[PDB]
Amino acid sequence: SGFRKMAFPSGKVEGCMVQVTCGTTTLNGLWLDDVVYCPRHVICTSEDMLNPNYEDLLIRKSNHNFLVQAGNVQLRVIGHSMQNCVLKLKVDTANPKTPKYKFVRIQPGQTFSVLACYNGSPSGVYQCAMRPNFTIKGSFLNGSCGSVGFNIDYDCVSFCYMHHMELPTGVHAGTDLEGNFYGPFVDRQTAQAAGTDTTITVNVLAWLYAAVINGDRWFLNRFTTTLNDFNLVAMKYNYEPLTQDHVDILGPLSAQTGIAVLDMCASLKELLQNGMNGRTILGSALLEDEFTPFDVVRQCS
Amino acid sequence: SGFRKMAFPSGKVEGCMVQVTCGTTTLNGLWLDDVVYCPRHVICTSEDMLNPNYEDLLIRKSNHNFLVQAGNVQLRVIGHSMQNCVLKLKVDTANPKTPKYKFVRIQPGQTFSVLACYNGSPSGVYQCAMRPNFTIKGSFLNGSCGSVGFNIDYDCVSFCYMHHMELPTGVHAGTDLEGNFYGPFVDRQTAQAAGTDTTITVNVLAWLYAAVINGDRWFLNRFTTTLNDFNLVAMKYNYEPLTQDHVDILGPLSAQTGIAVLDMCASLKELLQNGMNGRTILGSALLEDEFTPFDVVRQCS
Ligand SMILES: *[C@](O)(C(N)=O)[C@H](CC1CCC1)NC(=O)[C@@H]1[C@@H]2[C@H](CN1C(=O)[C@@H](NC(=O)NC(C)(C)C)C(C)(C)C)C2(C)C
Ligand SMILES: *[C@](O)(C(N)=O)[C@H](CC1CCC1)NC(=O)[C@@H]1[C@@H]2[C@H](CN1C(=O)[C@@H](NC(=O)NC(C)(C)C)C(C)(C)C)C2(C)C
Repeated sequence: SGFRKMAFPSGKVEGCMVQVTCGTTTLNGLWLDDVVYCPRHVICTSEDMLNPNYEDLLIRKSNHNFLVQAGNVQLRVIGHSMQNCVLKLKVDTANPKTPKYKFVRIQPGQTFSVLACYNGSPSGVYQCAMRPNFTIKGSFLNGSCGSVGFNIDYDCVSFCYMHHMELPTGVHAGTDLEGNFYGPFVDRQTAQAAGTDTTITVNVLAWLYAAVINGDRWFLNRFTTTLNDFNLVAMKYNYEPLTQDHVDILGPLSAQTGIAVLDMCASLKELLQNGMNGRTILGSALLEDEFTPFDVVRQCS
Repeated sequence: SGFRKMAFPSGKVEGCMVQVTCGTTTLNGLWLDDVVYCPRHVICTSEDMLNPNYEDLLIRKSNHNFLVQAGNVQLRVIGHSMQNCVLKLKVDTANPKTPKYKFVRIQPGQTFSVLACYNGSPSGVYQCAMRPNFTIKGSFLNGSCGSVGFNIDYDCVSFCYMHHMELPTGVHAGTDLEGNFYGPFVDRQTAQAAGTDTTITVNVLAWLYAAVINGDRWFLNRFTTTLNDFNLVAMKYNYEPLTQDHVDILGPLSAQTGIAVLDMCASLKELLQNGMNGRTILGSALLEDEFTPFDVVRQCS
């Protein structure tokens, strides 16, 4: 009992973090078997990032221009190539701590754990959710680019995020492990806008179910709603519309509590129209939308 | 930029978690060099925990009654002993993954990372703060007893907490690694009350400094207060009194922002009296007190 924002154990990912230096900039790289993945703007100077031609900039670089360090251990670069926005450096040594892994591109509304690193050294771990506008609310200082996001499936690290850039108001953007940015962003230091963000409705409901499981039930009412009636309220407050697929995903939570999903949507309907009146739910005075239904069942197991 | 509740990398601790079963009860153990530390109530039946005589119960127990599993390999218990509330099972094998470690007893208001484990397998990691009433607000299901809290100062791991029991409203209690309970709690299934909790004032101020560093500064006013005058408002709102030691601790944050500590106390004095007017600070509608000044400097370095 008790509900906390909880990240996956970072052990398997810690052994894959290395330090990549090219000229001025030092950042983090991901060392899978004999390839080191890192953001491609490691080759840029501060002037380059205003309007970089990564093709011509990378041609200026050769293998010996890339300094790769796993702790105090120098890796020798025997090849370099660019995949979208990620630099792939071939090294002479296969990473012996390489876990079973996949490269996944997560969907908006899903969560993952971030291993924040600096100069190739892991610093901390925390949970983040891919916002509907394809940004994340993380914690990244100068030197944390190349830090990765991941999920764990019984021994299989599903890498899904690599950090590249910072947006106003603690907003962060990055790519998958194939170099494709999440959202409309480009790795260039020029004016870019993130889309209008929306609240992940199915995540709020799962978080409301987590509160009921932990004995926090003051928000439950006697009313009920339909899917069209609730979605009418939902888009008024910039919530994502709820689908029957979302209702099926909340099945295990609805079954454990005995509360129908349409019943819970009626309580969320009142919470949006009347506010929380200074009350708290699971220790929060706001409606939380960064817990997936899977995140709830994993803690309420 | 950005501020998140961030736990330490759990890799060094993951290699120390084993499974300890004694008949009906299964929980987690901490495998340091050739000793497995775990809560002593593992030897108890459900009837035993109502009023256990741990000296008599441990005498009735043999080595072969302790099932210790590290992954799929079972460890040979070659001895047992009781230190306060922790059972120390000496094993055949020295843990080859033993990191450099200390046993520390933390002070109230300090934070640590919890590696939540189940059946000896790490499940998640999150941050917790030792409340002034010597409890923590974690996430522990049945089978998570023996999960440990820790801090990383170096290559060195500072173990500080081991989970034992659950209190109402998601409240948890445990011991240090020497078996001494934090607070007035005993490992017996009988009526026990936690003390009235207070808000960690120095932690709230550090969190307000983190908001200013991240550009969230609406709560700042031009007023100021005395350390004596501020503690009279803090006493009304169940806040811990602020000392000159706390003011000196907040030095680095005060210097980075250019805001004197007593100027920040004036802003907090008004937030307590006037409320927060339905606005957020670092994405929170409540005042957060689970970030130490060290936690803030670590993320705002
Ligand atoms: C990483 O590469 C690193 N060294 O850790 C770095 C992290 C930031 C956080 C301070 C430096 N990422 C970048 O520097 C990234 C490289 C240049 C521009 N970057 C930015 O983060 C800029 N943000 C930005 O331009 N935002 C928009 C596009 C205007 C909305 C900063 C102004 C924060 C430096 C590029 C190619 C994106
Ligand atoms: C761990 O041992 C475990 N198996 O993971 C277990 C965790 C709890 C959470 C459900 C099982 N800890 C205990 O069972 C602990 C052993 C008996 C009593 N315990 C409790 O946690 C009880 N709490 C409690 O009695 N609280 C007071 C004292 C009434 C305020 C439960 C009622 C939660 C089982 C003991 C020795 C404390």
